Amino acid sequence: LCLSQQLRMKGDYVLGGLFPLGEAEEAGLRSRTRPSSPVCTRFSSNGLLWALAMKMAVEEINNKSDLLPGLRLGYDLFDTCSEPVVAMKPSLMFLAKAGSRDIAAYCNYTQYQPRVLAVIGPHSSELAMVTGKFFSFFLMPQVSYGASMELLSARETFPSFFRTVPSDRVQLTAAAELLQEFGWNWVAALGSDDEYGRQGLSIFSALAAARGICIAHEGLVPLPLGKVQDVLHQVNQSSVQVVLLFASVHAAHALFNYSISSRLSPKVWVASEAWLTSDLVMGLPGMAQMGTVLGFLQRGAQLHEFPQYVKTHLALATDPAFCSAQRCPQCDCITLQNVSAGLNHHQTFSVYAAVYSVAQALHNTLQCNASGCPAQDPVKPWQLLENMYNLTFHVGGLPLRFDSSGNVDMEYDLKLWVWQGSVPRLHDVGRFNGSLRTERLKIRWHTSDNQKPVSRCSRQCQEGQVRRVKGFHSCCYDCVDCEAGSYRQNPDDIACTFCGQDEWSPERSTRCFR
Amino acid sequence: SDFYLPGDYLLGGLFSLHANMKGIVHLNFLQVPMCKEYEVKVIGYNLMQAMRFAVEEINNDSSLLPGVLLGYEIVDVCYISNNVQPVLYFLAHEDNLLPIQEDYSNYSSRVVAVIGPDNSESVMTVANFLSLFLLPQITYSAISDELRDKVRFPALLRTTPSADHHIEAMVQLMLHFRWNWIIVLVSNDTYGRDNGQLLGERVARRGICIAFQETLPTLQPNQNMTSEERQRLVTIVDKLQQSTARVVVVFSPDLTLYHFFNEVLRQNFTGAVWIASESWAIDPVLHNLTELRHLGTFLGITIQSVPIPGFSEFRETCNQECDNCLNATLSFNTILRLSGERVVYSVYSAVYAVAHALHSLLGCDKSTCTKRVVYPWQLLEEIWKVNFTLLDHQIFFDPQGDVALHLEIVQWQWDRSQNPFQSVASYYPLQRQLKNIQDISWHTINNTIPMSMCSKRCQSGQKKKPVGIHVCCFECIDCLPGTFLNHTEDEYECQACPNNEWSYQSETSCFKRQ
Ligand SMILES: COC(=O)[C@H](Cc1ccccc1)NC(=O)[C@H](CC(=O)O)NCCCc1ccc(OC)c(O)c1
Repeated sequence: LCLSQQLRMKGDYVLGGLFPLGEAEEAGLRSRTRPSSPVCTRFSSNGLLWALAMKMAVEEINNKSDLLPGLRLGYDLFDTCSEPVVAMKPSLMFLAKAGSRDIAAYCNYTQYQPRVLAVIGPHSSELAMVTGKFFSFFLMPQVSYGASMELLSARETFPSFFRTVPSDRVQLTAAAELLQEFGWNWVAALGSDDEYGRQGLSIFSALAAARGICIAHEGLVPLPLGKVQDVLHQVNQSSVQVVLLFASVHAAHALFNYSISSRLSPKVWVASEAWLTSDLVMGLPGMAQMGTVLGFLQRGAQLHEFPQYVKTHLALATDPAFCSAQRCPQCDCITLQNVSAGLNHHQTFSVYAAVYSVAQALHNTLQCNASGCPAQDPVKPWQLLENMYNLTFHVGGLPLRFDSSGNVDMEYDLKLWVWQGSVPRLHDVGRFNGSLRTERLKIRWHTSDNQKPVSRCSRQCQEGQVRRVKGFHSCCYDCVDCEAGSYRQNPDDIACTFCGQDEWSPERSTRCFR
Repeated sequence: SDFYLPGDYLLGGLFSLHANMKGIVHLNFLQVPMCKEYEVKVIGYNLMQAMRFAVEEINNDSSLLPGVLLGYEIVDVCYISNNVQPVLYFLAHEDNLLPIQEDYSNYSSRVVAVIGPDNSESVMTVANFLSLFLLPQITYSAISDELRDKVRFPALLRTTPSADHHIEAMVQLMLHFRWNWIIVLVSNDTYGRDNGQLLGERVARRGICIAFQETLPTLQPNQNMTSEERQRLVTIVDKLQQSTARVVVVFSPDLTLYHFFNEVLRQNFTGAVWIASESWAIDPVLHNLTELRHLGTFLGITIQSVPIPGFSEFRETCNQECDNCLNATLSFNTILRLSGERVVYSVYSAVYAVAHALHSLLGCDKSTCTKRVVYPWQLLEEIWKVNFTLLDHQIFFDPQGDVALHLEIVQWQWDRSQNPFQSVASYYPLQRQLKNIQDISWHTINNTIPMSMCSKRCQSGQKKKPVGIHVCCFECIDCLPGTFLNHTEDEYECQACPNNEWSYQSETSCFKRQ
């Protein structure tokens, strides 16, 4: 094929783009001794599918007369290779002077102009923050199709970051809503020992405290086994039936490999998107024995025409005349059979939406009349950024909206792994949009009687009962009965006071009698 | 001018002369952030003067770099703000333009090495860029452990022990005095969260219990306190006042603590042991609040004092200026005189390390150096290999890029006639041991060691029963007749006497009687 050569085309305004087109080989994790970029020869299909989605979006934005009338919109895509070292070089290249290959260190920029209008940002959170420092210092719009990391919401440190996917807080608030609505006020929480899970645990702990949900136990599991044994042992010791597992895919696979080694006890697992959708964990045998698995996945429209688009272009990308029209190696050797599995990928929409949003934001910034834009000097990024904070844009339908936090208002579906045979069937059992609507009669539990499994504690007690706290935040009590032959002298205290030799009382009594 | 000195090879110097925890990170009206309006900090100017003194020595001493002028250019980096532009200014090719290339092996940067920022966040942000060019970076005061991953930060080295050793010093100090029940305060920023998590892990592993963890508001001394912040501080200090714990470990920037200690003074509080982390352990400004004498005793963790000769008298393009710095330092000069150079040694050793590495790279004899173009990656390559004695100490770089220097535990003193930060113990990171604890003075009535512990040690014949979540809390209960506490095997339960023997209450023995 001649396909790498298509990762660039000219336009009056240029969009930069970052994707994980390639990846390092394990022996390719070389200790650099001369300052040059790692050559990521190894291919990866997800990035190419996302890049094709961007090409399709830009093609549509050019075709429609209703947007940017009279202007041609171009793109310029680079590989990230999922590492800061590789990602930072094209990050610098984007902000180079228009018509030049240099980045300038001036102390004021009032009439500086970089070669790209805005950047479709990287997928992973680490790259998102690393490049966010740079892009938000210059006040250049960055719009990410991934990077759910909640830390990016901070406008004190990431003024120009936007994303077309919900952040972690929406999913975790949905999980808290699930626990609250089902009445499971007593739970345990686990996370992966990476910034993702370690931030998720903080968010969820604060949310649980705010809503009166009590956390029995907290822990983190390593990424690639003593701590795994400790974590599952403590979970079993905690006397809990509901466990949240906000873990990356490999950490979940490690924990569930340990569970495969011995299923010490079954429990209701509240999953997360990454685990809830990743094959290598879903393939583990007999997982129905673990107890039911629940979790929220965000729902958006498919790109219906995308598979035909990829078919068409991979057919076209070898015509001997069309080739006349190497930032990715091995991109030119690909065949549709290795690409097919990802044509239905849900995240492509988030790429598409991002492009449209930027286009819409430009259309508003130019104040284009639908018959043609007015004459102006080039729009600078910081002009576009000011308009973009309050932006409503259609994406084929389903109009979305950015707000001050940089997130989009989007809704979630509650998915249940209804186990049949060796296969978990993903079953919808409710929706969340800021309030939770549950179709409770449809879920069948792992417990034989199919009644709701119970995970709760008391926070109230007849006054004749002890008040020894329990739980990680001391949000539960034991209610143990005050002894006969004693009286409950202090409300809400621990102790009880005993009576005379001829003095008798019932249990839970506040008094004694002759 | 003060901030620039020409030479044949130039060092980039980054210090935080002005700081504000709420500073703006992005451009203001497309001019680079200007720090002159933030609060000036004395100790940062002291460290900058330390760098200038080191280069003065190296230029005077013909034994080390004969005929080679060593120059410097210094730029103010103000906490987070102004992170990016100084890096580009260091990397630009003398007309403030930096060309983008696929290879930088032959690129002559404006500086050959960077004496890096004092803040962990700034260190990581700058390292993200300097990793591309492999431009050697040495940081003198950034302690966060994240910096040990040389696959992540290949270009970065340090001249101060990592956070692990600080936490170890604190833990061993607390163990030596057999404290068991401690309070932790953090400043609601990443430094506090990092060190709090690390301390939690170490303490939990070592049998001490954190009774209490709490977050301070990010107040500022120049700014008027709001009612809500006042209520928050009142809540915090009330929590401390009513609790039994009296060891208080504080992780905070010094700016944040002024209002906190003023509020503590309003509360008529007394009797605590303040374990001060490095970020404030040696602050001259806080020390001059002489009323603090009534809040207990102040012990801080710091790097070992080494008396620099001659430096005491030496102390007598945007963002390269500070007007108030000298006026501020002039007042504190006496207090600074008594306080032996501590972090100044980190700066001094960093500059000397670069000097020796360059001397070796040129293959220079102590008669002449064959001058040649130096590319930063070669200087990094040589920096990794140095080993030399400096002022009765010795510096060489570990595999993790750290340098071994003695840590020191210091008590604040207010006599003003001698050293205000008395040495009381020293921690050797190579041996991982706290050593040679000297005569601390206490607020107690007859200098008997104070303590805070959850539960007093039980009498003989009394078994333990855990009170709650913390292992450190236990009730004492006497063994029943016919049972005894085999303390050699268990502490939480009493074993029955042989079938021919019996025991009293609260007894470890058994005897042959009915
Ligand atoms: C995010 O951390 C922090 O904000 C704090 C406090 C801080 C705020 C603003 C500017 C500097 C420091 N950092 C530290 O204490 C770092 C550890 C790390 O940052 O890894 N050790 C510095 C010890 C010598 C020191 C040098 C400069 C000083 O003022 C200009 C100063 O007071 C103390």
